[PDB]
Amino acid sequence: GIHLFWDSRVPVGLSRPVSEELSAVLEMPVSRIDDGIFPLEGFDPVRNQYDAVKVLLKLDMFRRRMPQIFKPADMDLEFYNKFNHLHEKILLVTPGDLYEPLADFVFGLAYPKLGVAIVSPHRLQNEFYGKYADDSALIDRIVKEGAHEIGHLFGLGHCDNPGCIMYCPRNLDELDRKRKYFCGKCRVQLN
Ligand SMILES: [Fe+3]
Ligand SMILES: [Zn+2]
Repeated sequence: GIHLFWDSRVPVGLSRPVSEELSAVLEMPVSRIDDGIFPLEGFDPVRNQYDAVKVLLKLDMFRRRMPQIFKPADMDLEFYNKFNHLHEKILLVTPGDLYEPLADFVFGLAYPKLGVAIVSPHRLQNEFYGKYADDSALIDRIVKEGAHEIGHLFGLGHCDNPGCIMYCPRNLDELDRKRKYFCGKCRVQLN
């Protein structure tokens, strides 16, 4: 299953549309959790950013500890304990600004081996750039970078086609040029 864990500090009114467009572009059912925060880990005071690798490990631990949330009713509890990362993929939508060791920042990150991914609207929001709110733009961006990260969870790498969801954006302008679209090469792999 695919679970959108929407940190409620991100405007929860955007939750449902993001969930529905993620589901359409992935062509897969996506369940929405948007009634709670996910306190982040691995904060770096000099950077003023959070280590996304640590958050992702914490996310796996949370899933394993929370059968009552993520385990399908028809799934044995012991099977879930061993295999939750194969079956219940999670995308965390967090307000925190993210980095990884090799990068000044990231819009998101995936840990394919543990079936967990993360996207941060912190640099996707118009407001980060001193521009007025634009809910549709923010939905567009989260969907595109969210489907990207989730694609990784299914084994896809970065794509060369700049309009494809799997393309890796260097900046916000490149991200906005991506379309809600998996190219031919990527759809075959994703299937
Ligand atoms: Fe592609
Ligand atoms: Zn990527």
